[PDB]
Amino acid sequence: AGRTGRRQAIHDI
Amino acid sequence: GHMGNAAAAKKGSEQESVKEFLAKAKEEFLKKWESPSQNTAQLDHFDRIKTLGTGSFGRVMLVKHKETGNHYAMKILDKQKVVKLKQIEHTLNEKRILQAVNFPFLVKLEFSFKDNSNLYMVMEYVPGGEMFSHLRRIGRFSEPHARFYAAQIVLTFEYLHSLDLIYRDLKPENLLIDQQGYIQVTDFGFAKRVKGRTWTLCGTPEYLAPEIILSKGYNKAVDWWALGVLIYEMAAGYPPFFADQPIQIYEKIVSGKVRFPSHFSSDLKDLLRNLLQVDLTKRFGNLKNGVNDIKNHKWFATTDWIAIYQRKVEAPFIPKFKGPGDTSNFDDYEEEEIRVSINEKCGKEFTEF
Repeated sequence: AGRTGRRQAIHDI
Repeated sequence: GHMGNAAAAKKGSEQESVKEFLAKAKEEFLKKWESPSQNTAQLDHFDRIKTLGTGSFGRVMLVKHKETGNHYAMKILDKQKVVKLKQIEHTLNEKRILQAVNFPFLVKLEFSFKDNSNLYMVMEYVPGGEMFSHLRRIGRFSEPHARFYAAQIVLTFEYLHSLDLIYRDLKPENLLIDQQGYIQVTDFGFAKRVKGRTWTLCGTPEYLAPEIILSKGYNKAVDWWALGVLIYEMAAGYPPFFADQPIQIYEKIVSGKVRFPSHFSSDLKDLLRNLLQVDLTKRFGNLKNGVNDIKNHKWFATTDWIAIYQRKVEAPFIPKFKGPGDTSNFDDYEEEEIRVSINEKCGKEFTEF
């Protein structure tokens, strides 16, 4: 099970 | 050996020609990198048509240039959402790199400008849609189809890395399909000029190399890891490190043994083991022979690299195009009017844009 929709990129953390 | 005398000579000559090309490409890039362009249009020059995609800082819209009638994709960033230090620096990277590069698989920037509230980048409109939605609709691509796209990424990274540029956000959401079925890389929001290592913890969870997750200073080899993730996802339909929450994804990337679908060819699995390699002294793209370990791999044996660059190869899929300005290949998004404040916001933070 995992993410099937569009994935946001993360700038930090 | 694997190659006879004639094949080895042809390949060596091809490799020297690549070096000659890249040297000239660096000269052209540096002229534009040292002399960027700014304020080449303004908002009221365009009619805004439809939102094509959304992100944390804004949206990309189809726009129509009023005077010429040409269609473009306009990325709009709300200056007051670009709040964190690395969000600001990354936005300046994006514009400066996009205005300086030139390659057949990189989207072409046409205009950039800013107002009291927003930053704007106006690029060529690529109407065939994102690789992401074609991939999700069909499930997975066959190996020859995945290989055609992968070859374009390999050439694009060879170009970018020769200019000391790291891309840092490879994924199907960022790859558009043009009218000839070829790829256009968009979204340079994480790209950066890096002469050795860099340290920002950024990218998309499923595509992060282990050294990013582990807070190590890292280099262009993160893009080769990401290529491994992309090829796997194109050929499987899902990426290799797959879980509902980012923390679970990170644990699989650093400590997980990649498993492959039973339908992957052994040549593909071999390439992927060498790209999805946690040990940087062993990762393809990062060894003494550089990109050539990838280009000369058995999985790419049928690839005519020059013909891909020259766009001479018949694409596996041609998007349906109903005319200029057609948006049928894009998903629908909630629309929100562009509001421009009467007061300038964040003027000092965005002087260079």
